[PDB]
Amino acid sequence: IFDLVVIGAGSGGLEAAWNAATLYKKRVAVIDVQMVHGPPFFSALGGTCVNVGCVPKKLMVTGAQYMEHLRESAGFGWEFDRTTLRAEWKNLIAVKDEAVLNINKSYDEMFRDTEGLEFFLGWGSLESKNVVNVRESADPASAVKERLETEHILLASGSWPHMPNIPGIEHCISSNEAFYLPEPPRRVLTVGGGFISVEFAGIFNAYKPKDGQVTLCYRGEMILRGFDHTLREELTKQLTANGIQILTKENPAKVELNADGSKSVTFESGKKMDFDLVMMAIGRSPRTKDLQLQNAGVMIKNGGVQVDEYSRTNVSNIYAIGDVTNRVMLTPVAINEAAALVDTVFGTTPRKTDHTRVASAVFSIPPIGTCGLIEEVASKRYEVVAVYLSSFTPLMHKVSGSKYKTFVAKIITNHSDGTVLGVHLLGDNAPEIIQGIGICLKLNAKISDFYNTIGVHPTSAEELCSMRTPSYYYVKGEKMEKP
Amino acid sequence: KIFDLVVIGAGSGGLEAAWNAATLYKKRVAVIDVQMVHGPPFFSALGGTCVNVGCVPKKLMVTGAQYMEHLRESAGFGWEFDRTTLRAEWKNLIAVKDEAVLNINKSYDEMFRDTEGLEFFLGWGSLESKNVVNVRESADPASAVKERLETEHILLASGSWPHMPNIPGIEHCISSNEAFYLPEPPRRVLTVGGGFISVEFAGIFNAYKPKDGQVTLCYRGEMILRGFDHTLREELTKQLTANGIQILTKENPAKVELNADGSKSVTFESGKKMDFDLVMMAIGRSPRTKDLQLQNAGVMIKNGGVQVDEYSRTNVSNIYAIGDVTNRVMLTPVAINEAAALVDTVFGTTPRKTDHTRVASAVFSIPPIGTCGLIEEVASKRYEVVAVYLSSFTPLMHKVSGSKYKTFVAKIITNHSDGTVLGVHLLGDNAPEIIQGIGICLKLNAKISDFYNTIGVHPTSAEELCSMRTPSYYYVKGEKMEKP
Ligand SMILES: Cc1cc2nc3c(=O)[nH]c(=O)nc-3n(C[C@H](O)[C@H](O)[C@H](O)COP(=O)(O)OP(=O)(O)OC[C@H]3O[C@@H](n4cnc5c(N)ncnc54)[C@H](O)[C@@H]3O)c2cc1C
Ligand SMILES: Cc1cc2nc3c(=O)[nH]c(=O)nc-3n(C[C@H](O)[C@H](O)[C@H](O)COP(=O)(O)OP(=O)(O)OC[C@H]3O[C@@H](n4cnc5c(N)ncnc54)[C@H](O)[C@@H]3O)c2cc1C
Ligand SMILES: *CCN(CCCl)CCC[C@H](C)/N=c1/c2ccc(Cl)cc2[nH]c2ccc(OC)cc12
Ligand SMILES: *CCN(CCCl)CCC[C@H](C)/N=c1/c2ccc(Cl)cc2[nH]c2ccc(OC)cc12
Ligand SMILES: *CCN(CC*)CCC[C@H](C)/N=c1\c2ccc(Cl)cc2[nH]c2ccc(OC)cc12
Ligand SMILES: *CCN(CC*)CCC[C@H](C)/N=c1\c2ccc(Cl)cc2[nH]c2ccc(OC)cc12
Repeated sequence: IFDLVVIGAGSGGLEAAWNAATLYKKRVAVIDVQMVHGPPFFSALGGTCVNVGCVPKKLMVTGAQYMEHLRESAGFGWEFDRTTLRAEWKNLIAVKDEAVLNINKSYDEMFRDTEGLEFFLGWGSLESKNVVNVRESADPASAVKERLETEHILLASGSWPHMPNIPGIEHCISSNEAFYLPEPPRRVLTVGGGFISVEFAGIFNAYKPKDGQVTLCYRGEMILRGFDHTLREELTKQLTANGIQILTKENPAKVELNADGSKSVTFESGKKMDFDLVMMAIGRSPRTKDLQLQNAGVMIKNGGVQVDEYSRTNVSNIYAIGDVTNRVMLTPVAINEAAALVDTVFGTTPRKTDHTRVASAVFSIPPIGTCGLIEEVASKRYEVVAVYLSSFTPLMHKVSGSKYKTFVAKIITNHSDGTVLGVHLLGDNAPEIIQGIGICLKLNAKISDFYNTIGVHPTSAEELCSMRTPSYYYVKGEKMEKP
Repeated sequence: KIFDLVVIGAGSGGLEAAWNAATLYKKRVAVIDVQMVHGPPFFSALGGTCVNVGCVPKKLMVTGAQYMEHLRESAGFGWEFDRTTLRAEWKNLIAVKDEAVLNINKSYDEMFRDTEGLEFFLGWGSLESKNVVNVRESADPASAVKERLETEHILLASGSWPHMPNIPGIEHCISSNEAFYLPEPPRRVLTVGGGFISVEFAGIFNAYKPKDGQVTLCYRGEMILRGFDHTLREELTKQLTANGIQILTKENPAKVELNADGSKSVTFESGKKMDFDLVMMAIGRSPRTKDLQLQNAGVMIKNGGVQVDEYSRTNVSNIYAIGDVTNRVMLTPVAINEAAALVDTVFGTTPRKTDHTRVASAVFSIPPIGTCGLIEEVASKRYEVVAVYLSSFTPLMHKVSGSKYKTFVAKIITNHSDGTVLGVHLLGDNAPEIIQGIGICLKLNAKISDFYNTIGVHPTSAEELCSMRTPSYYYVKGEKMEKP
């Protein structure tokens, strides 16, 4: 009774549905647990990107950024009664919710006006390799409310925050709750070295009350593992200078709820500290358990649904795309996988996604933009690697008072042929700059293609077109220099 | 010939050429300029237009003008303060602008000291013969020689200057030069010109204008920004308008009179009459050739500028010309490039020229514009089949910031026959930054599919560029077609 059934109406899911019903005229059934955003399930029609990810965080970071402009405006002749300055977390949340709602709504209207596309509210799971059930709850015992029969099934259940098993985790929240806080914490602790943690620390630091304080902790050596070491270093000094406290090598042992309502946190090191909020952002895991995978023999690899380059599971006719497959957890990748999938299944040509050289950003303050390999991986796959590095304080920061705001541009190449392996930036507008550069690496651009390009002046980006001599090299993993 | 090279002008092209000749080629270089530090009376100095009355100062100033937007839009995200206490101190802006510029002028001087084979000469430069350059105390060829320089090669890099039209009253008007030194922001100002200088300054004035100030922009043609994509010209016009700037198209000043209160009365050919406290003319720049005494060497002048060939050579051996003076592409980076190419061509093993095609550039208007390649109108005349891909949207933040008129426009033009990208034009915040990597793309002969097969960075405005798959319309032998 259905060609395709997607479990999850997220970015991948919707993309796969839409495409199937429009370019292939297939009867598509789509399942999600909520129509509009917010608790109790947080996610809804639209997925993480829409309800508790990309969209709302960008609105908030944009909000958090105003603290910089309002401070920096002074250096260019802008005055006002700074003592009357206050941030209304409630407004932020209020507008955030309207915006999200309008999108949940817009999505609903979509199913209406689209033929062959039907939406089904409830939890979905596999009965058999061709039977998908919509129940009223995550409990496989709860009441079936629909029994869908189909030839093809696509899994797109996304991921979910991972809460560690430490005593008192019940006193902490994940990123989900954070988008609904009724008031901004005075003292907040964000746990995690990753983007989510970093981004939120930026947000909380801006809308924090009078003697508020944001503390970020990580179990490792320095934040943002997996990113260029120069950015991790620079980002830490900048976040620090903005008044954010970063604890490295610290890992929460237990959280206890004091009488005033505060939370006492005890770190394995023995340190004790109080906080009004404890946000855990240590990881996201594919949401597989509730799918009853066993009822069809679909394999699971590292918590996620195993697939092959074509997004196919081990059971013909059962495909998986997105966060659920644990490859690259970025919205655009999901959307891209879905389209490739759909073509490969109901079209004339099989097509897969290129998970390499994907540009991405971190919306911290200041932000980061990146594409390709970090040196440390590069020197392991190539014998001769050249590193081009640039660091400078943009003019505007010279005059805005934010002298600590250094812009960092780093280019990494395979010295044998000039090919560009990775470009990493730190500084205002980075996310925006990295995009075309993403196209550059798909075109196998080489360093000379950059420096032979005429710069746009004056801009930060033009730095990328003026790096001609490497600062250092890696010869079979060893660091060398030119005498 | 006590000098290998003599550069007249210490701007972007000249400095780059000087530096490269003395450092990579160990040549004795002489460089001349009329002032060491910015400001009146000559405005330009060591550093050139980019440093003293161009790129640098205009970016600082536009940067300042943007705060008006952020200050207004902050309200949308929960930022409150006593808006009635809000004021702009033009004098502060000018104060920090001067310190920044001064520091660079100083950094430049120091460079001449620490660099061997590089010598700086203060004064007006001119040719005596094809191998003799004179430094005089004034622009007048009669003034006192203060130095006689013999050399084997001469580089002309005098740049351009504002062009004041010969209309009655021009003496009551000013140019972009004086604008950087205004002691007070005009209450009613009129900027004359449709170009970038006029548009960029309109936004500056509009942000630091007093209480019931008013900025008026007039252009004699149909719509601002001639030479740029029609969609951007239209959009930009609505957006400037919605911010309180008044734009008069099809108006052409006839005369300016100085009233007794000190205001300036402006009479347009059309007969209209309006009063202003400031009249800024920004109708163009001309290569500075007259004071060089080109005749003493036979160097040819084409359209107001020094004639040169692809290798930047004049008609007289050993006399080269790079930069604004040659009237090709008046951008800082183009000048810098021509100089390096020139220097390699003359004192190096290999001849090299600059590619004046596909050069990215921007207009620091509010919002700004970023562009690269051909505009449809020119495309449809060189190619039989042209596809125009067009996107328009109000970014998320502008939905919530209260600036709903700030639409983002992305436009991609291609040669439909093979998919090659001919031009990319953007309008919206951060466009200038977005266009750069895009400039690299067209140097690599990218094609529309290379864009859309790229995974986007989300969420950002730039990502739109990677998601335009179907053309909105085409140009078939200049006619506009569409798919039924
Ligand atoms: C705080 C945060 C910020 C982020 N910011 C960015 C960013 O700036 N840029 C970026 O590229 N990425 C960002 N991401 C990641 C990006 O959102 C994800 O990579 C992407 O949404 C994954 O999409 P998906 O379709 O695979 O999953 P989803 O959008 O996660 O969709 C999964 C859907 O499945 C539903 N579902 C679950 N199981 C069932 C079931 N059994 N029955 C019915 N429905 C079910 C869920 O309710 C959900 O709606 C962010 C993520 C987070 C958490
Ligand atoms: C208001 C404004 C804004 C601009 N903004 C930008 C921008 O944002 N981006 C961009 O790319 N471009 C911009 N430009 C243009 C850019 O500044 C020029 O294209 C570039 O400076 C030209 O460099 P040049 O070396 O050829 O000229 P210059 O820097 O103009 O050098 C000419 C020098 O020669 C000296 N000179 C003149 N004749 C003599 C003589 N006879 N003897 C001795 N010395 C002499 C002068 O004093 C001057 O310092 C802008 C221009 C203006 C006017
Ligand atoms: C997470 C934010 N979105 C990205 C740009 Cl819309 C959602 C992506 C999912 C998928 C691409 N959805 C859409 C939608 C969904 C719903 C409506 Cl009402 C309109 C949409 N328009 C889209 C336009 C272009 C897309 O390609 C990236 C995707 C769209
Ligand atoms: C107009 C703004 N500048 C561009 C980047 Cl510095 C001036 C460009 C002119 C020429 C390229 N000059 C320089 C200088 C000049 C003086 C000093 Cl003290 C340092 C410079 N450093 C440069 C570094 C890199 C350049 O390549 C674009 C140019 C430089
Ligand atoms: C009433 C009709 N609309 C709702 C208001 C339906 C929404 C249609 C838009 C066009 N949706 C999508 C897309 C449009 C255009 C392109 Cl090129 C791609 C595209 N992809 C998706 C993918 C998923 C999806 O689900 C919401 C919608 C669209
Ligand atoms: C005391 C030594 N310095 C002054 C403080 C001299 C300035 C040297 C810098 C490096 N100047 C220039 C350049 C540096 C590096 C590169 Cl790769 C290029 C380069 N080009 C130019 C061109 C012109 C110029 O004149 C000011 C300087 C530099």
